[PDB]
Amino acid sequence: SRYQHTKGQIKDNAIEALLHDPLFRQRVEKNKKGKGSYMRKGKHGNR
Amino acid sequence: INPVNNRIQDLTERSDVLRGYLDYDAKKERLEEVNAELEQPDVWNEPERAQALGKERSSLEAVVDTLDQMKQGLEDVSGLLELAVEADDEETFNEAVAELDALEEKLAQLEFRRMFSGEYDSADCYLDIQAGSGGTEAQDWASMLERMYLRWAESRGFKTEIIEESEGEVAGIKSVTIKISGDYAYGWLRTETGVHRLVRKSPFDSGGRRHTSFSSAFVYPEVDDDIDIEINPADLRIDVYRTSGAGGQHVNRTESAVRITHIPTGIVTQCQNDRSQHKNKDQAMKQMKAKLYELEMQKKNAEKQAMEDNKSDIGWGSQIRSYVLDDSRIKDLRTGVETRNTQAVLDGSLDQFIEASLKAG
RNA sequence: CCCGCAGAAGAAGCACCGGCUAACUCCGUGCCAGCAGCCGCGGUAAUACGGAGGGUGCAAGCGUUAAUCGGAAUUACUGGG
RNA sequence: CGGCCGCAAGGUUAAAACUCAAAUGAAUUGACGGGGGCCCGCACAAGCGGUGGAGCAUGUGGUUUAAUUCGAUGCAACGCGAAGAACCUUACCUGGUCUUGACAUCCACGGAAGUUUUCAGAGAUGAGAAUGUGCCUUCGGGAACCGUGAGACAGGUGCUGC
RNA sequence: CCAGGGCUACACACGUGCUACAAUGGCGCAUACAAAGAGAAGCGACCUCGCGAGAGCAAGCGGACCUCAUAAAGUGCGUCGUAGUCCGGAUUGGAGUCUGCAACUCGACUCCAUGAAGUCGGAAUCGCUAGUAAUCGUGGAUCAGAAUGCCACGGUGAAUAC
RNA sequence: AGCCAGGAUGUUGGCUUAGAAGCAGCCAUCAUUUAAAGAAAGCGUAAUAGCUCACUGGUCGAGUCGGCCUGCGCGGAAGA
RNA sequence: CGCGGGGUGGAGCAGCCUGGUAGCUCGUCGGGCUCAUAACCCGAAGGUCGUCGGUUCAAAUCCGGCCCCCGCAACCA
Ligand SMILES: [Mg+2]
Ligand SMILES: [Mg+2]
Ligand SMILES: [Mg+2]
Ligand SMILES: [Mg+2]
Ligand SMILES: [Mg+2]
Ligand SMILES: [Mg+2]
Ligand SMILES: [Mg+2]
Ligand SMILES: [Mg+2]
Ligand SMILES: [Mg+2]
Ligand SMILES: [Mg+2]
Ligand SMILES: [Mg+2]
Ligand SMILES: [Mg+2]
Ligand SMILES: [Mg+2]
Ligand SMILES: [Mg+2]
Ligand SMILES: [Mg+2]
Ligand SMILES: [Mg+2]
Ligand SMILES: [Mg+2]
Ligand SMILES: [Mg+2]
Ligand SMILES: [Mg+2]
Ligand SMILES: [Mg+2]
Ligand SMILES: [Mg+2]
Ligand SMILES: [Mg+2]
Ligand SMILES: [Mg+2]
Ligand SMILES: [Mg+2]
Ligand SMILES: [Mg+2]
Ligand SMILES: [Mg+2]
Ligand SMILES: [Mg+2]
Ligand SMILES: [Mg+2]
Ligand SMILES: [Mg+2]
Ligand SMILES: [Mg+2]
Ligand SMILES: [Mg+2]
Repeated sequence: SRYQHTKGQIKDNAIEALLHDPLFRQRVEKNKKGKGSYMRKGKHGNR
Repeated sequence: INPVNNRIQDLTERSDVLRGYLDYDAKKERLEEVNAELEQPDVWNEPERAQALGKERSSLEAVVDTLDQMKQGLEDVSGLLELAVEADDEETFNEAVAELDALEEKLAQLEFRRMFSGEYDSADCYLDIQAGSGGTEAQDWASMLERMYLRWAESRGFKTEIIEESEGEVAGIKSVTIKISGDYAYGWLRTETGVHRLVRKSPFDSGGRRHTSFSSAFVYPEVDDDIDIEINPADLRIDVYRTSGAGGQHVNRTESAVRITHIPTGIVTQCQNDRSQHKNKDQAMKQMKAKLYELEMQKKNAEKQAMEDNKSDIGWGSQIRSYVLDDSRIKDLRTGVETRNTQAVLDGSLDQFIEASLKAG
C-alpha cells in the first residue's frame, strides 16, 4: 500500500519531492508506425 | 419554462452533492443516538465529555437542520409561484422572489461548512509549480499549467502576483512561484496540492509520440508575524566563575567568565572571550539568543518532516487530474469528474473541479 | 474370494489456450489493475490482464516451487576451440 | 585481499557478491561524413530590383474577453480553408424557447391545399378572424399538404488524420 | 428555432502585401496606342441635373454588331528648383451617394478641411538570366454591397552570366 | 452596631436563537406590587439549584460615622 | 565603547579624493542566425547612489547620528 520512494529523508516538500521519483517518470509510448516502430515478430508471428 | 423555477432546480443541483456526501439521513440518524447518550444523569461526572458533546450536537444542527428544512422548500418555493403564475397575482409573483433567497442563504449556511475545513482559508497563498523531468515536454506543460491557474485566478477576481520564475532551456518554464493575493486565496486553492497528469502527443520529439508527463503544484500561505525568542529572564540561570588564569594575580581574582543555562531546556551557553563580566554577559546572551531560536527552527522542521511523512507514503495517490488530450478528455481521478471540454478547461473551467473537489474533501 | 437388492443408485475434478507447446473468440479494465519460465504483453477494437462460453492436456490425481541429470558438442576421453 | 618480487611507481599469480540477456566477429543493403572523383539548379559568383526601417490592408502567435468558432502553426502554416464575417454565412457567446423534432420513411385519426388581415413580443411562436375545394368507377378512401400522438429513429461543423 | 453581439477586440511581436521618401518627379490642359474577359429579379450608352460618388429617363444586347469601358505609363507645352518643398499620404471633424429589412459596434466610394510618419532604411534576408526583372493599367471568379488578395491579359522593357 | 422577616415582578431577559439563566467578552441601565429589592457585592455549581449583603421595617435604645489638617509612635527592618 | 575603509541597476566593480550630465563587463528584454538550443550579431530599457538630518546655487560626493559589512585592536600585571 505504502509506496517506497528512493529518497531517505524528505524536507520542505512531499508532492514536489515525489515529482523527481521514478514513479512519476516520463512515459513515452512506442509508436505503432513511423520512427522507432520496427519489430522482429510483434505480437503474433504466423507466416 | 421559467428562469425562476429552473434556478430552484439548480439550487437542487448544489444541494444533492451535499445530500449524498455527508449522508443527511445517517448524519441526522447519528443525532438521535447521541441524544440518548447526552440525555443521562451520570454525564455530569464526565463534564469534559459533555462539553465536547454539548457543542457537537450543535455541529450536527447547522448541517442537518439546514438540509431538513431545505428539502421542504424545494416543492414550496416552486409551488408558490406555480399557483401565482396561474392567477397572475403580481404580489404572490413577488412573494416567491424572496423565497428564492430562503434556501439559497441556507445553502450559504452550508457554504460556511464548505469553507469550515481550514484555519488559514482567507489567507493569501503561494502557487508553487514544479515540473517533472520529462524532457522539454514537461518543461512546456509547467508553463501550460502555469497559465491554466493564472487565467483562472484573474477569472475570479483574485490578485495574481508572480514572485519567482525559472524558464526552460529550449521552451517552457521550469519552476514558477505565483503569489495569489486577496481574501480566500488559500481557501479555494487548498484542493490543488498534488501532481497533475498530462497525456498528449508531444510536438518536441521529432517522431512525436504520446508522452505522459507530470507537474506538481504545491500551495502554502506563508503568512505570519509571530516570532518568539523567549528572552524572558524568568528563565536563563546565570552562573559566574573565574577563568583559567594567565594574566597573573588579576584574572584569577576576577569572576569574569559566565554561563547561561536555560531553565526549561537545559542548554548551557558559556563565554570567556573578553576580560569584563559586563562584556562576556552580552556575548553569552547573544549566543543563547542564537541557540534558543535555532532550537525553535528545528521544532518547526520536526513538525514539518512529520507532516511530509503522511504525504510521502501516498505515492500514486498524489495525482489530481488526468489531462488526456489525445482523445480530448479530462479525468479528476480523486473524485471522478469526467469532462470533454479541454479547450474550455485551459480558460479556467475548474469550478466544476472545485465544487466536486473541495466539498467532498 | 462366491451368491441376493421394486437401486445408475454413493463416487470429477485440476491447469493451460501469443510463440516455444496440443488449444479460439467476445465483454469489463485502459502501461491502471495484473501476467511471466524466456522473448516480452497491457498506452480505449488485448486470443498474452480479469470474468465467462467453448477447446485442449491429464485424471483421483493435477499445477506451482525445490533438487539432480538431460537438452549442454555451453568442461568436448567417446565429443570443442 | 593475501603471497612472491621491486628503492618506488607497480608487476605477477588472481576471486566473489551483485547485475544484464546480451557483449562480439566477418560480411551485406542503405543513410551519413567538417572523405575523394564527376555533374546539375538562381544555389553561388556577376548584376538589377525588393524585405527588415515608415503609414496602411490582411493573416498568425500572444494578451484580453460573455465569446473572441474550429483547423493549418520548420522548409512543405502565416493575403491559408474563406472564390470575399453588417443580417445571412455561423459552427461561437448571452438571453428567450421547442422537443419524436428544422430535414426523412412508416401508422391511426381529424381536415384539400392555399390566400388575406389583426393583437402580443426583440424575435421564435401563440391566439384568432374571413374563404375555398383539383384527380375517381376505393367513392364509409387512394393520391398531395397541414396538425396532434407513441414507437422505431432523425440529428451532430461532437472526439480520434494515432 | 430566434434576435443582438463576436470571428473586426488591443501595452506587444512576426510573416506576406500596397503606397512613398521625390525632379528618370508631382500637378494642369490637350492627347496617341491594346489583350483577355463578363453580362438577364443582368450589364444597363445617348440626354438632362450635380463640383462629385451618382440620380431620373431609357434603346441596345442574353451577345465579333450593345453595354461594362476615355487603358494607364508614354508624347507636347507650362510651372514648381531641392525644401519635409505643390514630396507624401495616414488620421480626424463636417456634409453626402450606393447596396441592403438594417451601415452603431462593422462596408465601399465621393466631397471639403486637416495633413502625421517617412529624406535611400541595423543584424539579416529574398526574387529573377528573355520579351524575364522592374514598372503601369484593365477584366473576371467570389458577390446585394464589400479588396492593395487570388486568377488572368496587355503596354514599356533592362543588367550580368570571365 | 446586633437579633428577628422579605430580599420580589414579568425574566429560561436580546449573545450569532451550543452553555453562564441576578455571575467570563455579553448589552443596558425599565416600569410596576411597595415597609423594601441593584436585571446586581461575593461564594457556588457545564448551566440551574442554594446561602448572605445591598436597601427597608420591629426591637433593647443613645450619640455615632466618614474624611481632612497635624504632634509623637508602630510594622516594613535579615550578616557573619 | 576605540581606529580605518566600505554600502552605486539583478550580480560584481568605476566614479566620490578636488561637488552639477552616473560608466564598464555579465545579466535581463526584443529581433535575426539554426530544424531547435547554446554561442554569436544588432537594438533598447533599467540604479537617485543604505536611511534621516544639516550646510550649499547644487549632494552619490563635505559633515554628523543611526543601521549594516569587513579588517585591525581588545595590552603589562
Ligand atoms: Mg435411471
Ligand atoms: Mg496466463
Ligand atoms: Mg483473455
Ligand atoms: Mg542445467
Ligand atoms: Mg567452442
Ligand atoms: Mg620488499
Ligand atoms: Mg595488479
Ligand atoms: Mg559516369
Ligand atoms: Mg477539429
Ligand atoms: Mg501566398
Ligand atoms: Mg440555449
Ligand atoms: Mg381530398
Ligand atoms: Mg389555414
Ligand atoms: Mg496522416
Ligand atoms: Mg444569429
Ligand atoms: Mg478565422
Ligand atoms: Mg473591419
Ligand atoms: Mg520636366
Ligand atoms: Mg458635368
Ligand atoms: Mg454619369
Ligand atoms: Mg498633395
Ligand atoms: Mg480633401
Ligand atoms: Mg545597407
Ligand atoms: Mg460581377
Ligand atoms: Mg483568363
Ligand atoms: Mg462594628
Ligand atoms: Mg517609621
Ligand atoms: Mg522592633
Ligand atoms: Mg568629482
Ligand atoms: Mg536574447
Ligand atoms: Mg540631502
